[PDB]
Amino acid sequence: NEDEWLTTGSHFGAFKMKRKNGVIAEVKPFDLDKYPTDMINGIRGMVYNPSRVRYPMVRLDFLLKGHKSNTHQRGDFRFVRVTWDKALTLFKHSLDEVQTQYGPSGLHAGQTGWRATGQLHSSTSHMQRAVGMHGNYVKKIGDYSTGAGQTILPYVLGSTEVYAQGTSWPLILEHSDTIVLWSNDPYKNLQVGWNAETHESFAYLAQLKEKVKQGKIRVISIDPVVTKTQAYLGCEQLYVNPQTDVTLMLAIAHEMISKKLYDDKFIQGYSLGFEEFVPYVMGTKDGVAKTPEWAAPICGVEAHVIRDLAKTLVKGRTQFMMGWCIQRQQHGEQPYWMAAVLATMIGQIGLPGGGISYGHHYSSIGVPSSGAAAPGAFPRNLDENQKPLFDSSDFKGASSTIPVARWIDAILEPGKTIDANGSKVVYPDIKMMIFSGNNPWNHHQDRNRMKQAFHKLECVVTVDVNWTATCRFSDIVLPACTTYERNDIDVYGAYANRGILAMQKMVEPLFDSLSDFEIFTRFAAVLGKEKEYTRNMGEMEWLETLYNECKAANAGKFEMPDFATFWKQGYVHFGDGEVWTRHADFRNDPEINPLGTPSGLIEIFSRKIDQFGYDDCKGHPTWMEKTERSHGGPGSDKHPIWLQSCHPDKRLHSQMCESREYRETYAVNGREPVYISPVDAKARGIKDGDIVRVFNDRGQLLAGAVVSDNFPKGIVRIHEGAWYGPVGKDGSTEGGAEVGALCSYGDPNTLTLDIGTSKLAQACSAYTCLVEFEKYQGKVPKVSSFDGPIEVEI
Ligand SMILES: Nc1nc2c(c(=O)[nH]1)N[C@H]1[C@@H](S)[C@@H](S)[C@@H](COP(=O)(O)OP(=O)(O)OC[C@H]3O[C@@H](n4cnc5c(=O)[nH]c(N)nc54)[C@H](O)[C@@H]3O)O[C@H]1N2
Ligand SMILES: Nc1nc2c(c(=O)[nH]1)N[C@H]1[C@@H](S)[C@@H](S)[C@@H](COP(=O)(O)OP(=O)(O)OC[C@H]3O[C@@H](n4cnc5c(=O)[nH]c(N)nc54)[C@H](O)[C@@H]3O)O[C@H]1N2
Repeated sequence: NEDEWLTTGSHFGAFKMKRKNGVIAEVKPFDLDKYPTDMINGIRGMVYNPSRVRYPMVRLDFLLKGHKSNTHQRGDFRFVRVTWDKALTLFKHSLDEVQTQYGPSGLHAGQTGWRATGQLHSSTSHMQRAVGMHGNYVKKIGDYSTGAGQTILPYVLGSTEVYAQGTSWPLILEHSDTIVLWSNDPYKNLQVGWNAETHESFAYLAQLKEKVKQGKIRVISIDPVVTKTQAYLGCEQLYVNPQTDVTLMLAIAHEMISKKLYDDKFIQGYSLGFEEFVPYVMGTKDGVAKTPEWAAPICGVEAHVIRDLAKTLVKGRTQFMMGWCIQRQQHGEQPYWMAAVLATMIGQIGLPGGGISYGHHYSSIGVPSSGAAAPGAFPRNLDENQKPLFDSSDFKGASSTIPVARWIDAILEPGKTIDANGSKVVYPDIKMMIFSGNNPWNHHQDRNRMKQAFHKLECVVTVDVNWTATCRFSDIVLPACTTYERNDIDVYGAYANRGILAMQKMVEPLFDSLSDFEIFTRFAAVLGKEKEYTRNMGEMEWLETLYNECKAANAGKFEMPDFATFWKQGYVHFGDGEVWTRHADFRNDPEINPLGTPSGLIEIFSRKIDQFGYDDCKGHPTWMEKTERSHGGPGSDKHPIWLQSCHPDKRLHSQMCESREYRETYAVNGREPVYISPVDAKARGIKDGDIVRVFNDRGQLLAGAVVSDNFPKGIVRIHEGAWYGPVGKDGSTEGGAEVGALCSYGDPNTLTLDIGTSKLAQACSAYTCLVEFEKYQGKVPKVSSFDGPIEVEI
């Protein structure tokens, strides 16, 4: 059937779609988008796939025995189907039992993640609002991306920096001589955004490729691996041993002292503490000068190459662009801190195309905003007019808010006391947990340790669109529909604010699935508080209310038509903006425009932190050895290979791994691909296409061989997001519940360690990992990850 195209959008971009034979016929890019992503070929598979959640289900023994069931069985995949009313009655009864027997400290419902775009249907917000109307629970602070970075920068530059707007791309293209990409791959990571992604940044990357060819701009990539960006631009690379970056920075600062290359004016007028740091680099107290000769065998860079780099950074106007990966390792606050110190010693902060950036690889930061106000959202909290059924604040002496990544450690040892960014934290006694809009069995580390911690839980509830590993390890499960099976509203470009889009319903929700609004409105009915929850409005009434409010705010500078007209058009345009320079104000007059630090200047040495007395984070940057390190680091005698689980090029974390046809374009021999170097492959007799087994003293998995020159000796890669699918010793689905079971597909976190960054931020350290690998020789199993549950009938 040939009809008019409809409008919509997602984290991958804005689209245009047409329907035929009652199904979505085809996807086309939105007109204004000139650089779409290849992942546009996987969209249709996300809605029509084999891992779809058909109806509500409850785990066998839990259905039969309630909170007194055999928890050792989680993971075997056997479930029983039930009606919506029965499933909701059970859910509520469980919340009753826990508030009564234990109280608020025994429930954890605050985990967040990459939920789909949409101002009205946002899943995590609907769950928390309804559950709150029942009773309180435990919350968290932080995230898995910039955990350490966001905790340290406020002390140095006076802000988190990572999520702020930066210097405009044009100003950079016209003034920068050298652009340093340190642990940064923007060509690959710019394909997605927080809101509908405009992809504007790709036009500027194209202009950059020109400058590189003409020989007008020099780009240097400091990375242990050859990146996608380096290949696209045709620029150079500087190898560095993984995790040894800090020794290089210290050596560079040593050259600048000896041969007077640092800007003395900027230091004296814009910072504090330089004179307290010098002694360390110079070795006047500890006994060792941090010279290039010293750093060389550690970082893997020759003394003369280090001196050459130093002269280059002061030769012209230099612009630093740091990624996020480097701070996701043990002591991750150090490289971020020491970087800011180098930028200060150079003294080009505040100039167009000079200084340092921590985010030009995220949601098109660098393209100027229109200046318009964006639309509001559905509330995730109770309204001033209401109260919950219970409402107790007794946490039995424990903390009501914990560091995001310490949640497993708390289930394992309640009542323990930990240090945390200048305060004390006490772990609560958790018995029940709720998940919506996130996938814990993908994002956390150490699968086999997580299995032991789960044995101590009484109830686990999950709402998702597909049968993910998290659902596989739950007690009650509820089905939701995709954004293409409902109506919503969203802004175009998280930082651009180019306009406002319309997310129109394409087809009817499949099977027994429901929209997140519907799911929690029914729950509110059980509690007898339906109207209060919804504010007495439906889907379209809510959307119309949010548009009108946005139009009200923008009344002064932007014109907008009425809702009826807007919906028919499917889009409303805002405009372009003017260029801007990041730290120009503080530069012009630091007396008038100080920073948010305690003194108002840049702090190379902080009195505040030094006062804490922490052993693994002191008054100034230092080099400290890690627990597991390659190329001569501790532990490389038994497990020589470094494992990096860098973000995927053809997925958004775990989202899209379910798209059948599209996935089969990169899968190898049924498994997820492992990228291996020629030298290491030869030493083990491995060839392309062979099934490989990667392991260590904590876990084991299977994967497909891919030999590549982009990987140096001693390093392998397996992308984060590959679905966890364990099997027994006989290759069965059910045996997958066993502690120590082999993963038939290849999830990297099956081999990772659960450690805290340092006493300062207590964040994720996933990249500190050592392993070993061999050619798999045993009976080959079938993948259990994508085929859904075993249905048991009573
Ligand atoms: N080893 C290693 N570990 C890492 C990382 C690493 O570099 N290495 N990187 C990490 C970071 S940066 C982050 S962002 C993280 C990602 O996991 P996550 O947030 O759960 O998103 P996700 O994985 O995409 O899963 C989101 C789930 O949400 C569901 N969903 C999405 N939208 C909807 C919706 O509208 N309603 C409902 N009911 N659910 C919805 C998805 O189906 C998915 O299962 O994993 C970190 N961990
Ligand atoms: N296509 C796609 N886009 C996305 C995402 C996605 O899932 N898919 N997710 C997004 C979110 S969640 C966030 S957190 C972000 C990821 O940033 P980042 O960790 O820096 O990318 P990274 O790729 O994990 O790492 C970048 C580089 O860091 C190098 N590296 C890693 N460790 C070190 C080290 O110690 N020393 C040095 N010098 N460099 C190191 C890596 O080689 C990689 O090139 O990317 C978003 N964009």
